[PDB]
Amino acid sequence: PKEVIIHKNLSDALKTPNEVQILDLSRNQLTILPKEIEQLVNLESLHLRDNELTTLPEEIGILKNLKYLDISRNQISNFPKEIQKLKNLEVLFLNGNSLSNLPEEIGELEKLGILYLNNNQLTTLPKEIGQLENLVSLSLSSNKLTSIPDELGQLKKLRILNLWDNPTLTTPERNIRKLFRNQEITIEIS
Ligand SMILES: [Cl-]
Ligand SMILES: [Zn+2]
Ligand SMILES: [Zn+2]
Ligand SMILES: [Zn+2]
Ligand SMILES: [Zn+2]
Ligand SMILES: [Zn+2]
Ligand SMILES: [Zn+2]
Repeated sequence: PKEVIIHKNLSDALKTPNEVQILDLSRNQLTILPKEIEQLVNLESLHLRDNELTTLPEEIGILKNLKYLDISRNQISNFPKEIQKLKNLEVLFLNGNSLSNLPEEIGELEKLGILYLNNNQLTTLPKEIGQLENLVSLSLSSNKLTSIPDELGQLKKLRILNLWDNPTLTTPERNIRKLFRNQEITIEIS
């Protein structure tokens, strides 16, 4: 049973916490996500787009059923290690944030299939990015990339790698393509 009338208010969601499948707090001028989010144990989708967040509380790791997390258009610069507990996460929108580095824990999102990192200030990816075995689409457009780790070549299900608008990346196109020599993939390099 899917939720079609989604929840848009945290206080109301907390009145019947086991009931809530989708919570949308986008454009709520949040500077912090309240710790009480951990009460929504059955949450599957959390939208926090266009807030003023700089991180997530460590309580996020209690949301083990989460499949979709939209934190786009915030000022996110770091994550708690507890993000590694989001083992059911399939889609992560991190576009439009303040990321200059991704933590090693990003590589622990075992079921992640789609990762959007457009419009951040990343200079590289951690070696642990190669642990995302189910990743199909990785978008890194408009970042500050200077290198791509060889471990990216471990992503055998990757079908789209988008590197548009990274003029700082001096890495030759042939070297990038060589990481995925045999594999079915389209690589977008400006
Ligand atoms: Cl949203
Ligand atoms: Zn309700
Ligand atoms: Zn959203
Ligand atoms: Zn922690
Ligand atoms: Zn699924
Ligand atoms: Zn095909
Ligand atoms: Zn193209």
